[PDB]
Amino acid sequence: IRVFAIPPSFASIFLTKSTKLTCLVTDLTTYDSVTISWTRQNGEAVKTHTNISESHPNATFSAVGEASICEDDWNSGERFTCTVTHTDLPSPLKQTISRPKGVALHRPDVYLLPPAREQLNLRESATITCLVTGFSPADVFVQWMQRGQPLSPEKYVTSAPMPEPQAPGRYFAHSILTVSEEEWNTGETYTCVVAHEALPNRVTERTVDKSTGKPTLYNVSLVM
Amino acid sequence: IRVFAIPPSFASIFLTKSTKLTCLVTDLTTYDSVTISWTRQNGEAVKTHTNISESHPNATFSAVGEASICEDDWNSGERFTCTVTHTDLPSPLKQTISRPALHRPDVYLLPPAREQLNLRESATITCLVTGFSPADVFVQWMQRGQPLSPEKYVTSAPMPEPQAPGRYFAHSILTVSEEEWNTGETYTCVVAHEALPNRVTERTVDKSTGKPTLYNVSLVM
Amino acid sequence: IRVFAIPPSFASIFLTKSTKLTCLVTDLTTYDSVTISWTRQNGEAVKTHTNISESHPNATFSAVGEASICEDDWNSGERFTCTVTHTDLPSPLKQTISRPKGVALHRPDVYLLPPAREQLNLRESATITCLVTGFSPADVFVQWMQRGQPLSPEKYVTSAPMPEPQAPGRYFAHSILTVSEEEWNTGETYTCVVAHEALPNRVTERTVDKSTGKPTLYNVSLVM
Amino acid sequence: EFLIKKCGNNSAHGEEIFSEKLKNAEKKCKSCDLNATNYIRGCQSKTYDGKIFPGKGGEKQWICKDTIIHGDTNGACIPPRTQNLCVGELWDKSYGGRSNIKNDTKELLKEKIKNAIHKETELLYEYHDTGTAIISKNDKKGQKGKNDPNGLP
Repeated sequence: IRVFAIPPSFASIFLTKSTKLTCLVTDLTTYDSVTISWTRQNGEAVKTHTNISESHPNATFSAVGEASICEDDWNSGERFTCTVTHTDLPSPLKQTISRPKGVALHRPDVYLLPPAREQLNLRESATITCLVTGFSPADVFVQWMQRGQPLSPEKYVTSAPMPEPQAPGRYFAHSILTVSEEEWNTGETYTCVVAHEALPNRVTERTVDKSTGKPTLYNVSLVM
Repeated sequence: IRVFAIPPSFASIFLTKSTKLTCLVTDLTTYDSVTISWTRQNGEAVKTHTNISESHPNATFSAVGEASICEDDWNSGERFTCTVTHTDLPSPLKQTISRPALHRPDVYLLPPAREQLNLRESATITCLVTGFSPADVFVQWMQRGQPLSPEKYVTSAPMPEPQAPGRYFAHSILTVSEEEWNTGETYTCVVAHEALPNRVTERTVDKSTGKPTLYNVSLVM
Repeated sequence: IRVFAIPPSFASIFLTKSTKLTCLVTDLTTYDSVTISWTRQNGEAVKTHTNISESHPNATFSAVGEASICEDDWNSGERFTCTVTHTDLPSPLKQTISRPKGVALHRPDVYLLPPAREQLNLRESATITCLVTGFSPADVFVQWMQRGQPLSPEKYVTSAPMPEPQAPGRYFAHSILTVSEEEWNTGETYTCVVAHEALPNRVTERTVDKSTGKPTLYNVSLVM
Repeated sequence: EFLIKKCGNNSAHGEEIFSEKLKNAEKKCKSCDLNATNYIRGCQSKTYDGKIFPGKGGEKQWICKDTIIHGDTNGACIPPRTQNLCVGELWDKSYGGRSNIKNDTKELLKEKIKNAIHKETELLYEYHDTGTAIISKNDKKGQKGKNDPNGLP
């Protein structure tokens, strides 16, 4: 009953460079020999997708179909279509999907905020906030770089791109990272990297350390 | 006869996201009805070549052969062969190309020497890359987020590092006037290489980077 | 049948205090007793070569050819000829070589950049760069000197000359010397010497240590 | 501890040590020829006894036994050579320094230890070849007069 053709996500494209069209057919009674295929706008052949998931534990049929294309195929505007056929179907149902082109583009702006001073007084743990704002469209990707080597996604948590009220169609998002207080005292650049399609090179990053916002305390001058 | 296929450079694919195969049959006498056909490892022919060059004024006939297939198969290391059929040859000529040991490059920035800012004539800034494998790294410059024309900076060629056999190194220099360097003017340098996790890295340096930033000391006579 | 007539290099004639001109025949028929005569452009022969090598791996006898003359005649641009007579060749092979007169001369300038301060945070290694620029023609020579003692010829690497972006006729070249980190805290003065034709004395000297950019007038220190 | 080792197990539990007396009368009734070792960061050249020529200076002194921050080992002073130990990449000299050995099994750990052995012996060999070490420094004639009958420093 439930059929979907999920368009690829920019985060997946950046992380894999393996743009995939995923057709999912679930919420249907478990059957055998169900035909799943993919076509382009005018009905081209696709890869013989396989590794279809078996029946759900609640006696529900699951059908998975993967179309392996590359980025130019997607951005060309060809509205793909997943085709599903089975005996109980009065007709093989075709579900179309394409990228909704024609949206405004605005370069994002990013900032890093050091942890609060009172936070670094109980000196147990510190929080680093990577703020991104003023970007269109949505669905940007973020992550963190630790002294040249990455971190598992468990440590940091990213927010969702809610709309910005004052701006007409811009958004903003947060990234929160938690570290121990001691390692905050020994450098640890703790770079935050973001990727969005409006950038000149699609990648940007920022840095902040322990001695970043501390201002000068001495203006000593010597006159002979 | 000269039939040669040029594999697409990492810089080209990074810049365009449109990797292409190009094999040329050049340095021949002029003829007509010469065919170029790109094929995969198993012989899967692909789209042919258009915008074919005519009989060149230098008495050369270059049947340029182009194909446009994206990165997945090239990253798979598949073999690609373009066949040339020519009037002189009785048997079409075929040559194969393929993608053939990874270390993260490291980047440093060198500000202009103090003696450079004594003639008050010019200045040079260095973006240096070292300790990477394999070769064919890409680099360019960004000023306050705005790109600069390519001819304003020069990039060297990869060279084998003395100690580490596999590791290489390369230099890039940018020339700029000293007065604007005395008033900020970040001049970020950005580098792209396969071994990088996100494939892109960048750094920056301006006039005030080595200052203590904790105290200010001034002298006046 | 192919003869290569390699002109002498600036560095070789500089270090040997003498010039040597060599043309050698290869890819001929495998046979010894090849008559090679090094004559001048006006037809004045000199002493022939010696120590003819054995056959190449491709079954071709390798015959050496060399001569040594005074550098003053080489400065005159005389197209010195080498004539090769062999059984396979029907007529002797003759090639003329001379210096490429008609090139502008400009004085190179040399600068010396210490390792990046950030690189001195791993306590692993450091690199000092001796840079030469603004000169014509090419073929400059670079050497490294420490406290007056020569270094091994592999601890440093020099790049190749390439045209300047702005000045069409001028060039530049880089040299890098690697060293460990801890002794840089003493400095050893790690001098760089440059030899170029256009220099008034053909030798130029530069030096640097860790305590080079210090104010050298006041000693301000901070302690907790 | 010396007295306990000599005698008196379990606070005079027994005199069975005399039985072990008989024991001291009991026992008297009579694959790499490859150059793939690669190379490791963290060590450049031993300098605990001064820098190699042309370099001069850089001595390392022994550490006093009676100290609190170090010297908790109640033994003798710390040799300078042990200070310049070249622990290898098992530990990293980062901004404050920290071990990079947290998620490894036994096999790779032993491989890293073997690589450390390799680097240590190569460095010691080349250090003693030039005769800069005090024990390897002969008088000012060839610096090799007191050479062993094995072709070694």
